[PDB]
Formats: sequence, C-alpha cells, structure tokens
Amino acid sequence: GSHMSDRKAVIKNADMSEDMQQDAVDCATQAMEKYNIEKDIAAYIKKEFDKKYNPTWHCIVGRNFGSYVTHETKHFIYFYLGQVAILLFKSG
Amino acid sequence: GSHMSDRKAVIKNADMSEDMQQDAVDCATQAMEKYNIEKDIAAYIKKEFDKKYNPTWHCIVGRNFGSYVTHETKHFIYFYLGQVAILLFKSG
Amino acid sequence: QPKDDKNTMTDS
Amino acid sequence: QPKDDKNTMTDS
Ligand SMILES: [Co+2]
Ligand SMILES: [Co+2]
Repeated sequence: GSHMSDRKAVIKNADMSEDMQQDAVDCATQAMEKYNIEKDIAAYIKKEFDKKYNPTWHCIVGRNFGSYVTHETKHFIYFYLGQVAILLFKSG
Repeated sequence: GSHMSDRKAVIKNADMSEDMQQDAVDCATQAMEKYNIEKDIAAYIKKEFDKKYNPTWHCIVGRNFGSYVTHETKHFIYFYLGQVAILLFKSG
Repeated sequence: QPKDDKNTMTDS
Repeated sequence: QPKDDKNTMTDS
C-alpha cells in the first residue's frame, strides 16, 4: 500500500506513446502495491489495460524469463519496476 | 544437440489437442537442443508454431514468471521441460 | 475468470 | 526480425 512508492522504473524496450508508457508504470505500481504474487500482478495490469486501452492485452511479470511475441504497432512495453520485469503488449 | 534428450515434460495447463501438445514439447526440445538462452528458445518455438499452426503465436520461456494472457480456444499450453517453464499461446 | 483467459505461475 | 515482433530477456 506504500512499499512500492520508492521503486525505480527502467524502460528497457518500448513501442508506445509516452503517456501510455506512464500509465503502464502507474498500473504496475498499483498492482504491486496490492498483490505480492507475480500472476496476480500480471492479471491486474492486463485487466486494467483491456479497460483503458481496449482488448486484447497480455502481461508477463517475473524475474527470470525470455520472450518472443508479436504486437500491434505502438502497443508494446518491456520494463522493470525495482527488480521485477514486466512485459505488456496488445495482440488480438 | 543431445543434452535435452533426457529432460522431463510436465504439462501444467493446456487447452490444446494431444497432437499439438506433443508438437509443442517436440518444438521446445529442438529449441533447447540448439539454443542456451531463453529468448532464443522462445523465438524458435514461436516461429515454428506460426509456420505449422498459423500466426499469431507468443512464447515465454523462463524459470521465474507469472502471466495473465488471452488466447484463441484450443490454442494454449503451459508446461515445463526439465526445470524451465514454457508458455505458448495463439492470439491474433 | 473468462474461459479464454489464463493465469500462470512458475513453481518455487 | 519483423518490426512488430519483439524479443526480450531478463537481466542476470
Ligand atoms: Co505498499
Ligand atoms: Co544436446
């Protein structure tokens, strides 16, 4: 509820407007304030993005993973919040 | 080139035909025979599935992550090969 | 949870 | 690599 209010956002790779990037960081911050487990954090972010920015989003949250994904233009972000990586993108 | 020929496949969650599940395991096995890094393993699997089973697939490979994703019916698998988890699904 | 959503978590 | 594909890897 406040333990994330000091975490550092580092954008690693984005194809996304600055405003939507900010919203992704804000959403992930909110998720991590509420939830401890990666799957629940990912669920919160995905559902919020489906509401704010239309379906269909997909979210991966974790400390060790690689990915290869396809996304709609201007709808991709990969970033860290503290030591946790978040992949968030729209496809479908 | 042979160091994966003794690894155990454990299906955790699937919405997929038995034959396609077998192909996913086989594909991941081939990928891991060739590539050491999770991102390259994921890329190999995604590209093969796009070819064999049509676009658009997405693949996550790693030891620590959670996810929340949406997929087309009958086109989802989440499994381990040895100690590495593989998420593979079709959306778009 | 919708039928075509999925939620995954790696083992410890 | 296609423009709308992406490849990610976590840091060590
Ligand atoms: Co807090
Ligand atoms: Co080998």
